[PDB]
Amino acid sequence: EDSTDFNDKILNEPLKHSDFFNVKELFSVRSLFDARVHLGHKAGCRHRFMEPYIFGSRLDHDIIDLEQTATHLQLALNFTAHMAYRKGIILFISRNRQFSYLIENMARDCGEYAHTRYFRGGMLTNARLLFGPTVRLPDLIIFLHTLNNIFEPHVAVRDAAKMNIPTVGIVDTNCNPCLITYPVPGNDDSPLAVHLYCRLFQTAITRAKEKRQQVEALYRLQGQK
Amino acid sequence: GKATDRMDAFRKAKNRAVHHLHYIERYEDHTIFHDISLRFKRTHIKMKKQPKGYGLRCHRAIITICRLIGIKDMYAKVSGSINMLS
Amino acid sequence: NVESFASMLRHSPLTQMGPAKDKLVIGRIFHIVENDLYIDFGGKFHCVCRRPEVDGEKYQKGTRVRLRLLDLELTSRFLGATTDTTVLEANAVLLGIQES
Amino acid sequence: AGSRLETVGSIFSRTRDLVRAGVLKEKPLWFDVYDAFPPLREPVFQRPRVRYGKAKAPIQDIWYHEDRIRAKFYSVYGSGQRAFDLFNPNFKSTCQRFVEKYTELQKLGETDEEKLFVETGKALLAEGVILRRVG
Amino acid sequence: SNEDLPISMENPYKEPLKKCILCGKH
Amino acid sequence: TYTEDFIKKQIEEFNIGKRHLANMMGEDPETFTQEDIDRAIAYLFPSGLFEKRARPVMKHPEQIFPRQRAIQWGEDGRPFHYLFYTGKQSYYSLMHDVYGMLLNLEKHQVIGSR
Ligand code: FES
Ligand SMILES: [Mg+2]
Repeated sequence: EDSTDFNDKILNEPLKHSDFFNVKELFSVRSLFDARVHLGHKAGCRHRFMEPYIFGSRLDHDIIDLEQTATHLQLALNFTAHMAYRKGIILFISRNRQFSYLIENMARDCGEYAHTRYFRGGMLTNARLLFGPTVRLPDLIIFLHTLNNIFEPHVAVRDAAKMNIPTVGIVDTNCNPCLITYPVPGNDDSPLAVHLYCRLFQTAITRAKEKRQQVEALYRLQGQK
Repeated sequence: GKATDRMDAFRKAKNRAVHHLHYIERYEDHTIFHDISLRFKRTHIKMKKQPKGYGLRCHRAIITICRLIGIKDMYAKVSGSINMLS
Repeated sequence: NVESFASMLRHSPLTQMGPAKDKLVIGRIFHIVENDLYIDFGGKFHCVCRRPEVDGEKYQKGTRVRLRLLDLELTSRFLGATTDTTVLEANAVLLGIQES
Repeated sequence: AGSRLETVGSIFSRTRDLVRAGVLKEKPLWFDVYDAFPPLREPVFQRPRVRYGKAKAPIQDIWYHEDRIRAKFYSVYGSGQRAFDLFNPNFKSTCQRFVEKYTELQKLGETDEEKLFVETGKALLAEGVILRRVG
Repeated sequence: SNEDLPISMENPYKEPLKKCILCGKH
Repeated sequence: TYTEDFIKKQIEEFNIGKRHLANMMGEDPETFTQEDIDRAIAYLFPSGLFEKRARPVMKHPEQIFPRQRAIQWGEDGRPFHYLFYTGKQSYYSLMHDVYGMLLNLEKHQVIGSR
């Protein structure tokens, strides 16, 4: 009798607003341009499924349309926050050794997880054997670099779709977004852009976690009296 | 499923098929929505929609799969290579 | 009256620079491994120039130098490849140290 | 249970159907969030192909009217001693300054490039700019 | 509409084609 | 597998059996070290087997049973470590700490040992 009211006021309520956590104020088209989020790889490296998000090629250097990145990034930040508000397990993945330390720290700060190392076969599809039969897999995976060190898609992108886990990914002009649920077209190479993505996902997650403690405190306080 | 003993191959194939399940849409829960005609590799399958009471008039393997799906009435003709896996 | 993305791209220094071939830029050293000097010059990738022999001591993290860019991204397609092979760095020459 | 058919449909379609069939007793946590705020494109696997014949990519080059001016400035003079500062967003190079004057003089009414180009260099020399021609 | 959009133009920075030492000679 | 509750019951049998063994030999249960236990077990249960790992032994459960990792997730199911899904959270947390100390040095700037 109390679970229905508890569920509706807490879980269903945020799903009724377009922007419950107000993540659109965390960034802007100019904040992305100053971080070189629009700079893509060269034309010869261009992937076919990334053409829709390419504004053009200036001197054989593809330019990512930041107007679409904002709309795509708004949906990823909203989806990321709603899963942290729902007490879901978020996992960060990136095989770029230059940013391995930065990402591992962010996950620790936001009380989340990270996997920046060599991805052993079966971490997801054969998890119960590696970890244990009562293990709980992630509810959301965030790819800061969808490619491995041989310029090919990360194996987790395919393994996540097998286990029905939604993925958020930063796809550059030489990546494959077909199996990525919420892709964000932007530069994934320069350090000035990676620090932004981490700063944005670290903030959206920290907000949702604190936003639920306020909603629960009110419900608990109101419930007693 | 593959193994040296036949009883072990039945388990692997059986327990691994529930993790690769499809969902088949049915018209009124007794047949398909329209006539289908495809070619997987060298094997041609031309299925047809039929009304209630027609029954299953198709390859014996398709009769066994359709009962699992829930299709009571449908016609199918197999041509080319009759390979159970294609 | 919010600025659009087409206006940012038109007036950006990189855009107006044009072909990077033989262009003098100013970089910043952000990582040093042995003699190798990893330099950022406001581009997508960095450039790795070797420590000069004449005066190496002055080249520490934060030092700002002068470069003559040759390419913004080293790419090439070889026999049999379906896409270009990129090294994930730029090609530049370390001229000296910037002094104001 | 579940369905590991990554190529068939998407995680939403594969999960929406199994839940409605009765296989999945409880819908996953992310499901209610995806149905409310879905992405722009359904994440369906599609195999990449090669272009053959006269097919080509719709990507176009990013050219401007002032690129003709820059090409000539760099040819006549070339990049000067001044080094670019790509960090500074509101940075104006010597060539860019030449374009602003060249365009401003175009508003006056001159309709020829040779005279208009020559007059632009003189204005900069009056302002103190150093313009050393390749010759 | 907007005036900052790019234009359909040929490459201005393109360099002339190279020639052999004997180009134009008998 | 051996749980924490099982080990806790083995600690109680060794302590009690350590007081019985001292009552047999006529020693003081208080000042009865592990060296005296090994000497009394070799007199009461004399075995000349060449392998010393096959002889009767009465040691502390913390030296018999192999060390086992603690449970890594709670009731809710969230692991306790941010590098859990690597499978080597202890090895990589060490490599992460060492590589973090090498970055600090750059910023502000054996005979017996094996
Ligand atoms: S290039 Fe050899 S003749 Fe013109
Ligand atoms: Mg990239």
